[PDB]
Amino acid sequence: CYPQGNLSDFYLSFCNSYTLWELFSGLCRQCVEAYQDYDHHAQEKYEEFESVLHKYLQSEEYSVKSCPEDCKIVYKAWLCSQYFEVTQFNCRKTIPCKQYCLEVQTRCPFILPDNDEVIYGGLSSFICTGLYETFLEPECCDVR
Amino acid sequence: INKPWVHSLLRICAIISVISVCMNTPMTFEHYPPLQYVTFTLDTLLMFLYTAEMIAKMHWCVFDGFMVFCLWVSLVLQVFEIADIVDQMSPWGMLRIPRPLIMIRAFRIYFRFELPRTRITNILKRSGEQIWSVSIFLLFFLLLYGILGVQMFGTFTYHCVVNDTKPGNVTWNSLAIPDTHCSPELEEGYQCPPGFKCMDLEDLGLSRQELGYSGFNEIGTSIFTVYEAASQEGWVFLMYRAIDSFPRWRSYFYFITLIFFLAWLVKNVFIAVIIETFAEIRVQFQQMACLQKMMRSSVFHMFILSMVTVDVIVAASNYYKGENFRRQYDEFYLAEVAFTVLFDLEALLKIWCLGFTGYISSSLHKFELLLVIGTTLHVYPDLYHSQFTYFQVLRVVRLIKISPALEDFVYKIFGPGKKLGSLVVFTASLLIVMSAISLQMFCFVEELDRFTTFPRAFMSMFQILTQEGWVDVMDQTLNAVGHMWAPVVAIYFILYHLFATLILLSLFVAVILDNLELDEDLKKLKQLKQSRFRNFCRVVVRARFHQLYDLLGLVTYLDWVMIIVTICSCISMMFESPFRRVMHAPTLQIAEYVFVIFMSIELNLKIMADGLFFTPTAVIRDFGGVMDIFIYLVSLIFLCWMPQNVPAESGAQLLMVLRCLRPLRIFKLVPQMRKVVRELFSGFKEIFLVSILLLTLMLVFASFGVQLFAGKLAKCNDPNIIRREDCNGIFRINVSVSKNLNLKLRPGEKKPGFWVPRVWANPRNFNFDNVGNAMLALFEVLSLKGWVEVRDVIIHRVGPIHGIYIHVFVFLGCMIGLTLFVGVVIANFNENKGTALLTVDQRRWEDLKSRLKIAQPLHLPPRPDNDGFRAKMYDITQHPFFKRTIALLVLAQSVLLSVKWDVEDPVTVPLATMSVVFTFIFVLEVTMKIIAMSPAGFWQSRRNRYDLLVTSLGVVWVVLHFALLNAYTYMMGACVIVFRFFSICGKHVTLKMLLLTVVVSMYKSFFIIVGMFLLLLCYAFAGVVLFGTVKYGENINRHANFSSAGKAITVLFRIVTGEDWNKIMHDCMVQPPFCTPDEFTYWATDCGNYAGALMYFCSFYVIIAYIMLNLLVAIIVENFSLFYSTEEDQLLSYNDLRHFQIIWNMVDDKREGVIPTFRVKFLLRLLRGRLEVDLDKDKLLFKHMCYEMERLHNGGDVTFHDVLSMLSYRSVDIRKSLQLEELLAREQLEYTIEEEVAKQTIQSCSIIHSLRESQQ
Ligand SMILES: CC(C)CCC[C@@H](C)[C@H]1CC[C@H]2[C@@H]3CC=C4C[C@@H](OC(=O)CCC(=O)O)CC[C@]4(C)[C@H]3CC[C@]12C
Ligand SMILES: *[C@@H]1O[C@H](CO)[C@@H](O)[C@H](O)[C@H]1NC(C)=O
Repeated sequence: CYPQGNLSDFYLSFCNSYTLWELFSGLCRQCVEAYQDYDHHAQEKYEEFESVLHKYLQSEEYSVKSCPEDCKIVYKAWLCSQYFEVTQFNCRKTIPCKQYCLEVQTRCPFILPDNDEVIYGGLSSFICTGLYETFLEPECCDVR
Repeated sequence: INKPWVHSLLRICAIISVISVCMNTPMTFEHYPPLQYVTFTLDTLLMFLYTAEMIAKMHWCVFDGFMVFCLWVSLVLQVFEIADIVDQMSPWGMLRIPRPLIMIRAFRIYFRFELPRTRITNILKRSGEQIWSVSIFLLFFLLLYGILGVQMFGTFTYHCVVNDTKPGNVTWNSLAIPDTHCSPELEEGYQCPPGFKCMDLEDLGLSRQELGYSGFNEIGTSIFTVYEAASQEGWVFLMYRAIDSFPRWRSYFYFITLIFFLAWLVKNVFIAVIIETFAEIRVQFQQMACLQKMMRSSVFHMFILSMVTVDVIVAASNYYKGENFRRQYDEFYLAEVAFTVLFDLEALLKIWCLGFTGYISSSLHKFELLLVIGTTLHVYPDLYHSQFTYFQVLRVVRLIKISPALEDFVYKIFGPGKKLGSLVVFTASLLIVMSAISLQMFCFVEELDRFTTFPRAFMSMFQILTQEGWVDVMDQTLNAVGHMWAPVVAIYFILYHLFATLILLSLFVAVILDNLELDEDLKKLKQLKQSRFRNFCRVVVRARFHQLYDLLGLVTYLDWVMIIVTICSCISMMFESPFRRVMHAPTLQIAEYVFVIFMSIELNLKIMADGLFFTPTAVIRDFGGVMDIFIYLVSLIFLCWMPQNVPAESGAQLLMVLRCLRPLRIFKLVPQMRKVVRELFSGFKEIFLVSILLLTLMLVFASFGVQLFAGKLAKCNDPNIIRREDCNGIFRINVSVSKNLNLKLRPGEKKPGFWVPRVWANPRNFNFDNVGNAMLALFEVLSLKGWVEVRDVIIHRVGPIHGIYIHVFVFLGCMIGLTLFVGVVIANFNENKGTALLTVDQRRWEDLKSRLKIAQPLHLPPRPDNDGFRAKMYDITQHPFFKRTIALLVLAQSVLLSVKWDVEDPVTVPLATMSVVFTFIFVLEVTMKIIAMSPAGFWQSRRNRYDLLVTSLGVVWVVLHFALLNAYTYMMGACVIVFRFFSICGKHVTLKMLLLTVVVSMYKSFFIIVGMFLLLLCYAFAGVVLFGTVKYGENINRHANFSSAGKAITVLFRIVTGEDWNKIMHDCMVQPPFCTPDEFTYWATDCGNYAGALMYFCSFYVIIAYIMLNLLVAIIVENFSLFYSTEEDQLLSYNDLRHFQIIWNMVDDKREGVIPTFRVKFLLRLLRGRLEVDLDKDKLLFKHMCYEMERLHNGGDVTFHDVLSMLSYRSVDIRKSLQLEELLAREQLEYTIEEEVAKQTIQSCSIIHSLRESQQ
């Protein structure tokens, strides 16, 4: 409960779902400042996602079960998991971090990608599984 | 040039010349240096042999001279180009634009028909005059809808941008995702939420090239947009933009009426014109041991066909497993090798038995040995799974021999090979020539990659032909060339599109139909060949009731009650939604209960009256009764159950979906709808055989795709990654903001997008991994909607060679395959109506009879004489110059609506005022007739009624405008101008005939439209219950939904036009992990239905587009020939009947319609023109006609129609126009008249009288 600005009491600024204990156990100036740099990069990417999502006027209609809140939550979770490929241990509720990917495409709207340098043919902007591949290992918190 | 080989070689060299000019391209030389010279090596040769060929003829040839001049010019240009003095990217290349036309010489000697070319000239005269008439009709409709759009819509430049945005700096990051239009008002159009503001993009220093071209700014842009929408290409999105920018009712009315009138009827008038062209062609062409015996065994044939089936199935069963499973010597390869050896032995044994001479004589065996040769080469490792695979997948054609019915149907519908073969050859040649012309026209324009090589130009022309995205090709080409040449380029593209869609695609339908009809020889010869409590129920069921009394007695009282109850239940079901269920909303159950209870009674009242089975008029006697009791049981079970929880993909949901078939009771309760269904299903056999042919084609091409495209369409969604190994991590993907705006990006600006995972996946809408995936992809391609995406994906991810695969199918499945449905439907329609076995002359005689029955005397009064006033003004009124001047004035007043009449705008004030003058002018016109012919006479014509109506409205508008002056007055004036413009159809003869055709087709099509609407309503209810809550996807958006019955109806109507229907289908197929499912209810989940969506959408599209939509075509093709007529040498012309009406009014001062039998001789003596009966040279015809009009009645005065029918009979060869019954009756009557006059002894008309008497 000491967001940096026992190492298991110091969480990151943006990726609040991670602790210095988890980072050092998986992935002090040396690595701490690198972790905060990764945090800043993830913050920038998530701010870009939020910029693209606020311009989606169909935010309160694309789904009867999902809202922009859960979409943003799961997307930030997935982004932080991709930036910190580590395993959490103090989580009370566990979830296979890869699952977060699915959650995104389950709770976020269908954003149409542009067709200039490639024809997607109805493919969404956010997809998880490829042509015949076993999607699912690390374990993260369930912040849903 | 006495040698015969020289002409063959010259044809070959003309083909080679077009081939060479098609290859003389800058990019082609850049990618292949040596070609740059080989081209120069060909022309220099050709240019000699051609030159030497003309001089040799000097010591249609003007064409040869001009073309050899063009060759010389092209060769000198290429000489200077190789010298680097003339840039290869210069417009000088256009010097070769005429060279492709040399291809005409290749197919010139084949213009030798079996008849004098005068017949061809006359046929083309007729067909071209009718084509010009229908083109003027289309222009009238286009101008009408253009002014309507300019007045009802404006410039769609109001978009929502982020709150704080100032002019000049509008960028990609300013618009919403996706870009949305809006309205500056507060209750009209779309209002975007907080954080965004509606602003005019054109005001923020944005060029129109960036915004687009389509719109309703002025008359020209509006007409362009209207013509684009008439092709049913990108009109729904225009409609969406309009609904966002302006009120909804405007867009709905406008666009739905445009699709109904322009995109359908007016476009079917061209098909009718081409069909009548073929009919006229037909008319003018008619006016003149141990192993030998076993081989022939039935078991061996069955065994060979079974082995062919097993072979095709095993070949198509090799689906994609994974990158870890496949080999070039797989088990499928060994099975194919075994089957190839088997069939090769099969062919060699046939040859050994029947000898190669007798074996090769058969066409089927020709094809079999060709397949043998092609497959024995395909089993070679280097050729396995290559373009040779075609041969293998053609083996299935052999199976066509198992069903003799399908074989004979193929032989029939494809008719003599020559017709459709020549049509295909002409299509290919014209495509090649137009592609070459467009190439040499745009091969040099920079930043335009659509005509940089001949393959791309051919692809562009083919795309324009298929109408899928042709507007995009045109827009790209226009943006490429400067705004100075943009108008001429647009005119060229529009002319090509017109000729390709309204002539060629119509020629295909015409050829298929003509082949589906018998020829006049066999038609003629075939027509020659065939010369208690039960009493109360009975009373209550069988009790029933001008034409109002006929309508009230159309059905029984009980059937009327059932019709009203069904309509009420349907109106109630229209209010059901995924969130307002009939199970939880009592107000919606009322109707339900009614429909059940009432229906029950009805059933019983009928059962107890007619039993159920084994009676003449039972209740469950037809399929209609079975459907009725099925609907009843479904409704009763649902009412008694009323499940409060309906899980998705459950039995309760299936019950709910089946409950949507209630509107089909109107098909059984209304006699006319029963007639529609019966007449449609009478051709189900031919429909089924055409479906089997299309399924065979799709199976062939799906097998090919699966063996050659399996797993090869997957790619990394990151365009920067190439290999599957590096397709991991994340990357910044760009989101699609707008595909209508061409807003360029700045050097210091980033496109809107966000970070996503890198994945190696196929397209969501199609793939060729299994046989089912490939079959569904090709079924979607068959609709020509989104097929350019498949083309591009196959050309990019697999290879450019395979661009052939997608282009042949689209030609055999769409230009020919789907045409078969049109032909079959129209032929079954004509057969049901009873005009299929009649020769063309008999059809024309029937049409003339109808036209003369609907004709009435020209009731215009005579020219006064007592008063110089009225006489002078009457002479001035009925002068053709005055009529055409008033027509030109009516046409010019409509030009005042070229700009939107607006109170915010000053340009309106002059225009309106100008129109006022026009109005006054028109008054005078009307007024002068009210003085020329007197109110009694002026009110005689029903056209003058409309004239006076609109003129009175215009006067009222002038008063209210120069008295109040407001927006409502301007709208009234615009409506008045539109009405007076619509009045123009009464000034033109052929325009009047064509609008009569269209309106009478709309009238006679009423019940077919009603049945289509009933099917659409059943499908709409089913869709609201199936996909009512489906997560928004590619095309399921704020506009396209199934949340309401109206939303479903509108999206289904859009689907009827095919506008991205497969995208909606794939959107409704969404399943986890792309949606959150629910185990309880179906209205609490954002998931779709895979198989449900497939069934729904595929069946709807098939039934509506491929079958019922053609029913309208037929009707048009009918009423067209019923109303449109041209001057002929065998029947009565429009000129003839107008002259007859004139002379009738001249000889009959009275207007009782009857003429004394002694005044009939006066009428005949007075009849001049093409109907003159000369008494100095033709006294016999005159005497016969007089005696006929005197005998028709025992001295009673005859009728206008009586004399008209006499002249009709006396103006055509009865033996070639009448049928057995009427021909015999008429010949008997005429010979009776003749011999009676003989005993009493003690020009078209004249020419046919000579025919008759001389033949006697
Ligand atoms: C059916 C008969 C009567 C006429 C059919 C026309 C073809 C036989 C000829 C005419 C034009 C020729 C084409 C002219 C241009 C090209 C492009 C040329 O060079 C490229 O494709 C470079 C483009 C690139 O790959 O970037 C390859 C040959 C090709 C396809 C030629 C293939 C053979 C074509 C289609
Ligand atoms: C997005 O657009 C930019 C142009 O600003 C381009 O460089 C980039 O490659 C695009 N991204 C993708 C994934 O195509």
